[PDB]
Amino acid sequence: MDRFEEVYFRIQDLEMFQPGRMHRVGELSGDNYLRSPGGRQLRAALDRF
Amino acid sequence: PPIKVLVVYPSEICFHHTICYFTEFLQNHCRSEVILEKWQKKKIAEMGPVQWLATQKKAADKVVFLLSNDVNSVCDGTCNSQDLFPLAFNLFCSDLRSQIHLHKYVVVYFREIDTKDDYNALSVCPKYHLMKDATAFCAELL
Amino acid sequence: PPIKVLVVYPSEICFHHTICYFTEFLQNHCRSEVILEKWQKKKIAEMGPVQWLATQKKAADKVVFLLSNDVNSVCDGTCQDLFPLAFNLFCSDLRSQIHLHKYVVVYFREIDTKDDYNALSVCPKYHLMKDATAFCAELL
Amino acid sequence: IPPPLKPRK
Amino acid sequence: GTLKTSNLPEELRKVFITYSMDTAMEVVKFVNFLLVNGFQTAIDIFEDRIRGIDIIKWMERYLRDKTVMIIVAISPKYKQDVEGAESQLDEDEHGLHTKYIHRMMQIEFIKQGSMNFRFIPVLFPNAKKEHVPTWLQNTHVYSWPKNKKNILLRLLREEEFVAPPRGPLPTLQVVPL
Amino acid sequence: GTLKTSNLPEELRKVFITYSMDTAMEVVKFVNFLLVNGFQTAIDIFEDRIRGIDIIKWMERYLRDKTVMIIVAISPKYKQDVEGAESQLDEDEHGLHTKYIHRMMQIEFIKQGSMNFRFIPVLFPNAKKEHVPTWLQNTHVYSWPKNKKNILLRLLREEEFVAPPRGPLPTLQVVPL
Ligand SMILES: [Zn+2]
Ligand SMILES: [Zn+2]
Repeated sequence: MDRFEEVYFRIQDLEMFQPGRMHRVGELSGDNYLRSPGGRQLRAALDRF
Repeated sequence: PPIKVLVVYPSEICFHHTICYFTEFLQNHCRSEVILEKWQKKKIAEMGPVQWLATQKKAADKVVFLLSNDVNSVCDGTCNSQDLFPLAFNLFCSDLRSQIHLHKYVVVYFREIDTKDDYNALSVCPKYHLMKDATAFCAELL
Repeated sequence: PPIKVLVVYPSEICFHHTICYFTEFLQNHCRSEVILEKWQKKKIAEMGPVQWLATQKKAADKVVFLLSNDVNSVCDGTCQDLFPLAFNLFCSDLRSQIHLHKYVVVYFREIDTKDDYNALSVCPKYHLMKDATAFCAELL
Repeated sequence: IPPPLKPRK
Repeated sequence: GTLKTSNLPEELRKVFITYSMDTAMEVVKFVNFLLVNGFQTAIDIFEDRIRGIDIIKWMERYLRDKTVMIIVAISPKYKQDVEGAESQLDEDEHGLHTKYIHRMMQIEFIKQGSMNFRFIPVLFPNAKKEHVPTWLQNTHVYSWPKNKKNILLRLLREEEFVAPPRGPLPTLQVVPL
Repeated sequence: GTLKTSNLPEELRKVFITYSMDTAMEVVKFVNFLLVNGFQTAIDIFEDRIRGIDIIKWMERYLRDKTVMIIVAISPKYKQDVEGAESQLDEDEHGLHTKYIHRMMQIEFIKQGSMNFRFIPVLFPNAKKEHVPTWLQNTHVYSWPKNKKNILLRLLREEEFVAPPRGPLPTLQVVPL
């Protein structure tokens, strides 16, 4: 969740950077992860633990 | 004909300004190919950073060490985690004590270099202040 | 407190006689703290030669280059190494013209002017206790 | 140009 | 939350229990629990009227049926029965019948490629995981009454956690450098 | 060199061999070799009587005992049975029994903390390392008859190279400077 966007790229087998351009996933970005529905559930569980 | 160059830098260097600008300068002005840890994360994952680092170190025709951020563009330096700089420095020290392939290593800086022992050790390699030494650095690569 | 001094030399120099005499000479006459590679080998193993050498160069208050044996003591003459790396570091300092005051040259036998010594010519040269008095004055 | 994503297991 | 109706066909509600005498007291309560929760439990004590006609036929009726779920009530005496019941000083008829049922279960288990589709080991209070027959240790071992909810789920043939269908892929973005 | 006595207790000289039918001939040769070298080997074809009394009890007798060492005869058919699909098992009972023995070996291996104290895989002439079951690949894989000496050493629970007791610390001499 501090690097999860990289984790999802590893899962998708995609490079995050390339010559002169960058690849991003909007929803899975840190703040967007926090704002996501399931992201809130994960955040709550982590805070509880 | 093509030529390939490896780039090293600590995490302190801002990627968005300094590294992007330097990569584009290398690709266009210097007429060379750039190898970066950012671009080959899949290969790093397969090999592991140490093996990948050594592979690039032996494979690369030239190696560039960047010790300070750019000044041509104003940045806060942010755009806290383990990086390859200490390992790259150890491998460079191995090569230096071997006193072989010393030509490959080149030191590049824009802002004044910090007062650190590792940088002094790297200072043994040729220096190029790209604020003024763009053409000389390009010739060195070519 | 004492002042720290670093000693550099190639492997071609007789270590035992010359270096031990010079160590006692520094400790007693020069009121200095001596840094030598043989004792630092334990620390060199942890840090490694290059990084340890750079750290000592950056930390030492004075740097001493010894270029000849102490022929005054009977010896057999022979009773890679750090010296090329230290010389390259000093050359980088010279071309940067930084911390030149730290470096000193010492010789006992007549000094053969090697090609590398041309760069070392900047450092003051001292011979025996006669010039050691001035060396102590320089340190203190 | 973004590459096409695919479902993964 | 929300409530889901249980749509298990009645023929799948059949259950058969094998046990030893030390557990009989607790097994009575276990059968009470199962019958109350709608499962048709077949245990010898309640079936004695029909079982008495032909004991071996009665056992084989449940051992043949693939849809019948068998519950193995583990206990210190159970291991003794299934391993050396005939070695006892006296003949324990129930011990021998338990041993026979265990052999039939093992034979069916091997025939299926060592896949345990319908044998549910349950550790009763005075039982320890060591008493579980080795081949049964390769599946979930429930402890009664601690895990009775899980036992009911297993009998209903439902997973405690059910994943949703695979969701949509996220948005992919490109940013020039 | 010099000769010396062998001191393995007879109770630890029991060896059990599991295999697929394709290696039957080489397995018989291997059993001959082991018996001639003084190891009490248990194999189905030679113990067919006691095994015939009760097959599953016979297999369990050797799987339970920790002192018994089990030698796994690897072959293309072994991995096909133990790990392969069950549809092929509809034509072979011995395949089912080998699969059951493999399951029991896995259960023991996990039960011992994933440490292989007594399972000794062996590669037979028509075998490859790819055929070794994955969990067995984590330890030494011998080949027959190439490494029969190593196999005997392993069964004796000896080590080919043995170090002597640590000697006295060396003398240190001090010299002034
Ligand atoms: Zn920036
Ligand atoms: Zn000497």
